[PDB]
Amino acid sequence: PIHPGEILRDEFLMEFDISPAALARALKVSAPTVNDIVREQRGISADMAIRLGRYFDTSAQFWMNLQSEYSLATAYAANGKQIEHEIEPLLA
Amino acid sequence: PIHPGEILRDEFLMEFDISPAALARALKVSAPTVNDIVREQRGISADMAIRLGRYFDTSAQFWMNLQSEYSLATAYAANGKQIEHEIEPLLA
DNA sequence: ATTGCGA
DNA sequence: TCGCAAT
Repeated sequence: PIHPGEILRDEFLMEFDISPAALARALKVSAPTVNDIVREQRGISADMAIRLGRYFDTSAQFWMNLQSEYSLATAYAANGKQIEHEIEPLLA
Repeated sequence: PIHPGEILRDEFLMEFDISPAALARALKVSAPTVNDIVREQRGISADMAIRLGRYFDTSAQFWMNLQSEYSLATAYAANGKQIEHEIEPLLA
């Protein structure tokens, strides 16, 4: 599962030689907001998805999808088996 | 923009004649968790997406995508214009 | 209790 | 590291 911050850092920040601090100024958010994303310690909010799409000329939903897929896989790795053990599917 | 609780309510609960309280029991979550979703006052978490997919024999990512699309449109409706005013796209 | 956010 | 606000 790929944290969206890895794409942000590798596909955009490094590609265009833009620092997290420089990006935060262009996005009108605080430096720790971008830095925490790039360190893969914060997920991408809906607000951040719009800002990143707008600044980098990408789909906003592209960022939403990276996050939701990562969130789903991370939740599943943590609790998938327990959920499957306690919930019997309606087909039965 | 459709809150995922509307789909849950109309496509599943009413379709199978299952109450929010009965659904919460099958999902092993508290009744306000399901009720707040159906009243469109709470979004779908990654955990709930897994439980709903498991119980109703659907994709988990189906519920994740309903939520992410709703979250993005709601954020855009609130703040899209402000963001676009304050962020100049990197092109130029 | 956890997450996103700014200071 | 910390408090504030939303979830």
